[PDB]
Amino acid sequence: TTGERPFSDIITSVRYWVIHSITIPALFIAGWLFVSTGLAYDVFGTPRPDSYYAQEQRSIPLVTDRFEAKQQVETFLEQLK
Amino acid sequence: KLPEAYAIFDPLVDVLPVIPVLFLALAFVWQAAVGFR
Amino acid sequence: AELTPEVLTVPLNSEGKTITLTEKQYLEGKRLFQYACASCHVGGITKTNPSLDLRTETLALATPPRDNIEGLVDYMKNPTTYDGEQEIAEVHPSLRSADIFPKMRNLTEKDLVAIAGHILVEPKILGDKWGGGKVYY
Amino acid sequence: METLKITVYIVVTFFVLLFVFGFLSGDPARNPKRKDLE
Amino acid sequence: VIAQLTMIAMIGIAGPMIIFLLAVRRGNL
Amino acid sequence: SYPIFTVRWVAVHTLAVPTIFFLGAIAAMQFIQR
Amino acid sequence: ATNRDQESSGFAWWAGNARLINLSGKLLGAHVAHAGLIVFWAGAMTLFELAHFIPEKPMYEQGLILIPHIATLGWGVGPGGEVVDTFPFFVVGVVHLISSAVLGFGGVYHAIRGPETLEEYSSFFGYDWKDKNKMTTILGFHLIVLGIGALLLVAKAMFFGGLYDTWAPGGGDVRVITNPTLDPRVIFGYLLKSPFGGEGWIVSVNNLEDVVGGHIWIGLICIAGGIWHILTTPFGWARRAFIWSGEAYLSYSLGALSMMGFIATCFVWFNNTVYPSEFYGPTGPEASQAQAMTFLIRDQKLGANVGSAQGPTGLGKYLMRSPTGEIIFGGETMRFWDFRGPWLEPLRGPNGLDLNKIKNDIQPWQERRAAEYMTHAPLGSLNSVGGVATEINSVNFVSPRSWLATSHFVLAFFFLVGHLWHAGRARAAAAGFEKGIDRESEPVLSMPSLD
Amino acid sequence: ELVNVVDEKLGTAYGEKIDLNNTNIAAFIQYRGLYPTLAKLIVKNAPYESVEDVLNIPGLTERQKQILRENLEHFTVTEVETALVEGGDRYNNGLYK
Amino acid sequence: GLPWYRVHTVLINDPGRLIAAHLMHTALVAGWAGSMALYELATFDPSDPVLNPMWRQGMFVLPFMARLGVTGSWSGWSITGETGIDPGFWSFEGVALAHIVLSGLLFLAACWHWVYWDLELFRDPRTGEPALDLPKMFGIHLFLAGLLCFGFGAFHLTGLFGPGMWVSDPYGLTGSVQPVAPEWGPDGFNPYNPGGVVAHHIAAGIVGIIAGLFHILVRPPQRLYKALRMGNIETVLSSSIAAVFFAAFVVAGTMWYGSATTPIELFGPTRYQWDSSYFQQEINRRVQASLASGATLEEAWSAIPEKLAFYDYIGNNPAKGGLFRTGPMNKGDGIAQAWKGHAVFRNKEGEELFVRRMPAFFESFPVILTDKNGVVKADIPFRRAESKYSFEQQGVTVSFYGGELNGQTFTDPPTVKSYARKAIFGEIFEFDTETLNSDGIFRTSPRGWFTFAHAVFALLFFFGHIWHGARTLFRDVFSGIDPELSPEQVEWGFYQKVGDVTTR
Ligand code: CLA
Ligand code: CLA
Ligand code: CLA
Ligand code: CLA
Ligand code: CLA
Ligand code: CLA
Ligand SMILES: CC1=C(/C=C/C(C)=C/C=C/C(C)=C/C=C/C=C(C)/C=C/C=C(C)/C=C/C2=C(C)CCCC2(C)C)C(C)(C)CCC1
Ligand SMILES: CC1=C(/C=C/C(C)=C/C=C/C(C)=C/C=C/C=C(C)/C=C/C=C(C)/C=C/C2=C(C)CCCC2(C)C)C(C)(C)CCC1
Ligand SMILES: CC1=C(/C=C/C(C)=C/C=CC(/C)=C/C=C/C=C(C)/C=C/C=C(C)/C=C/C2=C(C)CCCC2(C)C)C(C)(C)CCC1
Ligand SMILES: CC1=C(/C=C/C(C)=C/C=C\C(C)=C\C=C\C=C(C)\C=C\C=C(C)\C=C\C2=C(C)CCCC2(C)C)C(C)(C)CCC1
Ligand SMILES: [Ca+2]
Ligand SMILES: [Ca+2]
Ligand SMILES: [Cl-]
Ligand SMILES: [Cl-]
Repeated sequence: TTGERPFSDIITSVRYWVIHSITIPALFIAGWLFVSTGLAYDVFGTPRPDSYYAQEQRSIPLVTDRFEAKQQVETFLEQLK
Repeated sequence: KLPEAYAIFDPLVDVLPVIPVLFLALAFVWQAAVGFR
Repeated sequence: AELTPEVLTVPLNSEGKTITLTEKQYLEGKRLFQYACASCHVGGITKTNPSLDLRTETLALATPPRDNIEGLVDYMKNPTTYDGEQEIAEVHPSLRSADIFPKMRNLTEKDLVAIAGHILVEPKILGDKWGGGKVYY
Repeated sequence: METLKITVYIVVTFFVLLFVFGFLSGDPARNPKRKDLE
Repeated sequence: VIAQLTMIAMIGIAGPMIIFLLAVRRGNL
Repeated sequence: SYPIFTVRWVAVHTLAVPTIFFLGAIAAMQFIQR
Repeated sequence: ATNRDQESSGFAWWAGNARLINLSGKLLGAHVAHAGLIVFWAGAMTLFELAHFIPEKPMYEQGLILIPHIATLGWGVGPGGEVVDTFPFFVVGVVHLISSAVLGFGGVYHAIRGPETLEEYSSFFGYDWKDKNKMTTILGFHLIVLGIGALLLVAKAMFFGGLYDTWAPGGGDVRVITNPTLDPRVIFGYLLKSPFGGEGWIVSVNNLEDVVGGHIWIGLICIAGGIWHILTTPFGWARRAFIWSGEAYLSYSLGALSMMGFIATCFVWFNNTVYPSEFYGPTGPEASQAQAMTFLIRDQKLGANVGSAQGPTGLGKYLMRSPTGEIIFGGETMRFWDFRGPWLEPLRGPNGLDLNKIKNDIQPWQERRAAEYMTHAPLGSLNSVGGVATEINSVNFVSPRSWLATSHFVLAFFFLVGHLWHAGRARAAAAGFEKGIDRESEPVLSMPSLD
Repeated sequence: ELVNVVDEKLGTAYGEKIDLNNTNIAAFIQYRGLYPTLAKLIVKNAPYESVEDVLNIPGLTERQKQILRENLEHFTVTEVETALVEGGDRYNNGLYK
Repeated sequence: GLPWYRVHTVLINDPGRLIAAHLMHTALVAGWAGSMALYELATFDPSDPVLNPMWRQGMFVLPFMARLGVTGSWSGWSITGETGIDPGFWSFEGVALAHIVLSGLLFLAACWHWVYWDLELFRDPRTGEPALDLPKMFGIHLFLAGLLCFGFGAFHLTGLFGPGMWVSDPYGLTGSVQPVAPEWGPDGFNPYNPGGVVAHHIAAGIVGIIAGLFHILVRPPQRLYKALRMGNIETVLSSSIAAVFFAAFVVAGTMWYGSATTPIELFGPTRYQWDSSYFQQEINRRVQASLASGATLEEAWSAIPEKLAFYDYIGNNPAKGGLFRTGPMNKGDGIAQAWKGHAVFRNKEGEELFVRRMPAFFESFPVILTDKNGVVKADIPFRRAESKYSFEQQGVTVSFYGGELNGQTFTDPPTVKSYARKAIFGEIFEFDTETLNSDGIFRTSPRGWFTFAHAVFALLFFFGHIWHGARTLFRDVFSGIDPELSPEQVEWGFYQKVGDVTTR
């Protein structure tokens, strides 16, 4: 053995579950709210179900210029009215 | 659908077929409780 | 893009009248279409007769015209060949042939209206894909 | 073509009988340890 | 949907419950 | 008798807190309707 | 606790049930509790299917496998396989589910409470694997039980309402079988037929008279064999041929069940008599043939002379000859010319498909059936998206024939693996080297060198 | 000098209109009232020396004659091309969706 | 005895025979260079630098001779297409001969060092054992390399004492060997700037001299000597192999993307010039400028150089070849004879139509014509029965401007289609397919083959590096691990630090 506490002692202890009945659900809920508040979309720039196309358009907003790519994308986002 | 009188049991009936699988899972709970000796 | 009321607005008749379908109506239409029609009409084509599709222009050129709610409901009650000449209920699902096509048995008038609505709205969304077949998948 | 057919049928039968009577010929006893398995 | 999840939880718990009861009462596990 | 915060602890954690959160986000996602 | 650890039993937890080999009471427990699991599944699954059943939708559109089995027996259905009464399905499900409580009760009892071994309790129920006579006796009892079951099928068919006959004149219907085939030349004629194309061995059984008469034969054979084995002990040649142990018998049964599994796979894939397409959907062959039928009809309506229509390859676009000359559907469905189905047979003449009948005699019901089957071909994705692998999402469909064929091929295969595993192990253990080679007495070390 | 006759035929009226003597039957779906009844009679009674000859098909109703007259502007005739009419390709030309 | 794959290990403690072996290797490589140059001279047709330059002819070493200023033959021709030039001794032939002679002399030297392997020079004066002082050898060789690099930059490439290097216009039309001044500003690190190559060699040359002097004069730190096993020649093998696969990946890269040292007149155009339609853009620019100065369409297109048009053709794209499609590009599409001219497609309404070009990815490609805005107007249908866009329906015609076919118009659909099929490849050329029995299938250029060979070799040399690094660092255990290995060294929690026995 290497000197750290055995996993089975830790995860079979009361203290562990006292800590983690708090910490695990908290992280789970934080992730849930990361999605349900829509923040994930804003952080990563992922389209919501209503932001893939403008109402009438059927053309993909494909990036076509390396160095003005940022601007091209911003423009694509504006054309979503 | 089941006969009208039994309708209140639809949710139970929905879950019943899965029960045999839980028996296999039960074998492991049991074995975990005797430390897989 | 969104499923706007405008999109859900389709011709009710050949006389210039439209109806605006509700989102619930559209989803119901999709559901009933899947239920009764998609076995043959998946994506707007016709597997047992690919010469005839469900594109709006095609329905428009059928006799009587089928590019509207009333026409489609009628087709679902009393289907005809594309020229209107022979009645085909006997080899095509309809209320009239619900005895031999049992999935029509519980379709209501409201159901048929929903189906017709799905059929007219879908091409407004999917474009060439609807009735396009594998080329456009 | 019949002659080829008969020839093959006889050959196949011959080898199949070899296999079956062969495995019937005290096969469990043909091992390097415990022979009395009857 | 709530009735289904409730039946599942009762039936699903029943086994571990049997094991737990026997473990508590020094049963013939 | 045993230390609590080890290199092992750090490793376990950087693999664990993120996955818990991620799984919760995914589960949030399962209900999103177009 | 007797033997339930590795030190005492010699078996690890993952081979735990091997600890049961010589404990007839707990082993009986295991078997009875398991039978309980099987019956439980039949019941719960039946009730789930019924709860989910929309009676006007075709069964095969609804992911059903048990209700089609009940329906094939004539229960709950009328003309064209239409559901007239769902109550018999309910009865079957309920009664299975209730019986499973009983089997479960006895199983749990014998497994944890009852006598661990049965030999000191009773000389009738106790047994030694190595006791050949007792083995053939119990074997005999079970043979008699199975024979009785087959006669229960015969009874249902002949005296208690009949069976669903897809081939019934004027259309598929429940029919009482009054003249089962008893002629041994026909019955065992099936056993002697090629398993290859256009023959198909027992899978080719195409009428209920043959099925029923066959079950009369199987019933009597099984009862007679049961009596035989109760009244006899294994002959010398058999004694010298086999390994006589629990694991060996297990291996034999595993090989048998594997074989049966493969047979069932082929049965549900090709046979549309004991698996009526009204309930199970069209077979692959059936649906391909149905496509050819459908477009022959469409194009003929438009004015095509289908008998004289030359396809791109030189072969008839709609109709061609089989290798022995029969008129058959063309295109790729040329491979499926051995297909037979009630919707198609009226167009069949002495030389195969009859051009005059095709021109004049195709009924709207045939067109309907061909269209339905063509559009319910047994193709679909694992997530149950119906149609070819390139089809878009739309149709929630995987044919029951596919579920049952795939499932039973997987199970039959793993059961062949099980057979090899246990037959080999039983051989090694009987010979005494299943645990490895004796270092002081390694057989190869006493053999001459190969070169 | 070797020529692909179908491509060549696309340079004729065959490429602009429904050729009553050559075009596959599904083309009649393009206009109101032609498919399948009139389409069938037209293909069955081909070839025609002129477009207006379609009007002389036996057994036609007055309504049918009307539809045909209304759609003559959409029809043409060119020489029968064996490659397009053999094999029953006018009824099924191996094209679906 | 020794396994087959270890036969050369006999040289490890034999500096003289190792030197002999290196001499033999060098002799082999130089002999290869001479032979290759002679074969290429025996096969090379210098008669058309425009449509049959070296890179169409599968020439591999000829472009490298050309790159550094060898452009003439004793027979009187030059690769730039001049006549009556006197290249002096250093023609292609003189170079080949020189390499052959070098090869021979090296062979003889190899013989000498092999026979006389036991020189006192190779023995350590203290132990009397064979020994090479590798760090100092490194200093000496680094210094020498520095001097050579510097000299190469300052005299050869500058033209101060030497011919300079191959340079061209951005479209590879007027390439020649020229003196190049070093670029000392940041554009010297622009790969397409030759002056950067010169400044590189001067500066890196000086740095090599300095660092070499350092390594001659300053001994390695004991810690580095121990860590890198600097007494073991196989460490030198390991790091040299690493450096070499690095250099090989670099030259593969500059060959594929192009640089001032991989000119398109010597190695052919890049795939990217096709990808971005680089030459099409320049051609269109020149044509527009001609039209704006009052030229007719005919005049405007006739003013386009054949060489430029030839660059705008996919058969010269190095990404159109095949691994087993062997030999010169000419063996594929043929020996280019002439530009047919620019094809202009038009429909019956007179609208100009444009053929969709084949991307490098596609072995085959459909024929599709759109208007200026990308709307489809014509194509070659696969299925005809529902064709709407056939050339015949759309009355597609083609008119040629410039080249052999200047001023001609074709209207018969077979011919128009034929030219459209050729138009998918860009500008259209007449080829001699008979001379070489060309099979009509595109082959890659020397740019492609160079890139391939060097990327593969670099990748394999990564393995070489790994292997010899392993052998160096694990020399003590390569016949196997310690027979009396303590299970305590391997079980956990016995030493606080792994391997360390003084941490019990
Ligand atoms: C079909 C599934 C099946 C069955 C029927 C059995 C049968 C049995 N197992 Mg098991 N086993 C299985 C799967 C199964 N096994 C699997 C998958 C594994 C691997 C994890 C093992 C591993 C295993 C081992 C390692 C061992 C056994 C042994 C035993 C036997 C004694 C168990 C015991 O002592 O209970 C002790 C447990 C309890 C008292 C807890 C309660 C258990 C009961 C039966 C649960 C009943 C629940 C049910 C819902 C109640 C319904 C009642 C209602 C009808 C009124 C017993 C005959 C043992 C044996 O060989 O002994 C000689 C043994 O050592 N098995
Ligand atoms: C494979 C089936 C099977 C077998 C071989 C046994 C064997 C044994 N059981 Mg039993 N048992 C079983 C199933 C089985 N059990 C089930 C399902 C239950 C739950 C109801 C029980 C509950 C049970 C108890 C509670 C007890 C036993 C005990 C006994 C033993 C004495 C039985 C006797 O004396 O019968 C003599 C014969 C009769 C009493 C008449 C039998 C009447 C039968 C039921 C007529 C119907 C037969 C029909 C063909 C069954 C078809 C069922 C099919 C559809 C599945 C014996 C070892 C006893 C024991 O072990 O003592 C320590 C004991 O106390 N068993
Ligand atoms: C599950 C039911 C079952 C089981 C396990 C047994 C098992 C046993 N029976 Mg059998 N038996 C049964 C049912 C069963 N019987 C029935 C229903 C009957 C009445 C018809 C008989 C009649 C019977 C008799 C008359 C005899 C046995 C004998 C035996 C024993 C040796 C059998 C053996 O060697 O087979 C291996 C099979 C052979 C050696 C036959 C030849 C093998 C050929 C080449 C295989 C061909 C099949 C192939 C796979 C393809 C199938 C299709 C084919 C028909 C074309 C054995 C203990 C013998 C015994 O010792 O009695 C005490 C014996 O003489 N049994
Ligand atoms: C850097 C190395 C290199 C490069 C890039 C070229 C490139 C060029 N040379 Mg050249 N050549 C070379 C070395 C090289 N050669 C050498 C060393 C020789 C002496 C033999 C020649 C002799 C030569 C001649 C005689 C000719 C050329 C020609 C040409 C051109 C045609 C290329 C061709 O078709 O290759 C084809 C390449 C292949 C088919 C790839 C071979 C791949 C091998 C077989 C893989 C082996 C796999 C291996 C066995 C796997 C082991 C597995 C094991 C580890 C488990 C081309 C411009 C020709 C040209 O057109 O001149 C005008 C010409 O005629 N070359
Ligand atoms: C400068 C480059 C270089 C040098 C000097 C060495 C030197 C050495 N290598 Mg090493 N090696 C290299 C690159 C190099 N390697 C590379 C790039 C790799 C990865 C592919 C390897 C992989 C390697 C292995 C795996 C091993 C060595 C070993 C050896 C040593 C003995 C070689 C021998 O006896 O083979 C004798 C070789 C033959 C009798 C025939 C080889 C035939 C080859 C495979 C095909 C034909 C090659 C062709 C003639 C060469 C064309 C030139 C090429 C550059 C295009 C030796 C010290 C071995 C060693 O360490 O032993 C203890 C050893 O095991 N090398
Ligand atoms: C899988 C890759 C790999 C591996 C396993 C090795 C393993 C080995 N090499 Mg190394 N080596 C490698 C790649 C690798 N090398 C590369 C790519 C080079 C460049 C040519 C070298 C050059 C090299 C030399 C010169 C020497 C070794 C030696 C050694 C050995 C001692 C370990 C060492 O020195 O590490 C070296 C450390 C590394 C490979 C890690 C470098 C990490 C860099 C600095 C991170 C850079 C981040 C970057 C700046 C981010 C920007 C990215 C950009 C794209 C935007 C050992 C056998 C020595 C030897 O063999 O002794 C016996 C030795 O002398 N190697
Ligand atoms: C990129 C980014 C970066 C970094 C970040 C990171 C690092 C992240 C992390 C995090 C992570 C780390 C993630 C998490 C995870 C995982 C998941 C998402 C979950 C899960 C699970 C699962 C689902 C499992 C299941 C299954 C299998 C697999 C196994 C067994 C069986 C089962 C069925 C159970 C930074 C910021 C610097 C900057 C920029 C950007
Ligand atoms: C041995 C053991 C094993 C196994 C166990 C078992 C297998 C046993 C069994 C059996 C079973 C199988 C049990 C059970 C269940 C059953 C019951 C409990 C019955 C009842 C039913 C009900 C109650 C009914 C009601 C109904 C009505 C009638 C109508 C409709 C509706 C409803 C559904 C409600 C294990 C693995 C654990 C391990 C160890 C040992
Ligand atoms: C109901 C059915 C019917 C009838 C049935 C039948 C009558 C059948 C049968 C019976 C039988 C008759 C079956 C079988 C066969 C048997 C077996 C399965 C065999 C095997 C054998 C063994 C396994 C052996 C092994 C080995 C040998 C080879 C050699 C030596 C060693 C040993 C012995 C080990 C029909 C189809 C008409 C119709 C449908 C329904
Ligand atoms: C000695 C004498 C003489 C002579 C010299 C000589 C006569 C010369 C030479 C040299 C030579 C004339 C030889 C050589 C070279 C060649 C080689 C060395 C090559 C190799 C090859 C390689 C290695 C390749 C491989 C492979 C294959 C084959 C193909 C593909 C892939 C690869 C490429 C990888 C003199 C008068 C000078 C004087 C001095 C002395
Ligand atoms: Ca929505
Ligand atoms: Ca030729
Ligand atoms: Cl269409
Ligand atoms: Cl086909």
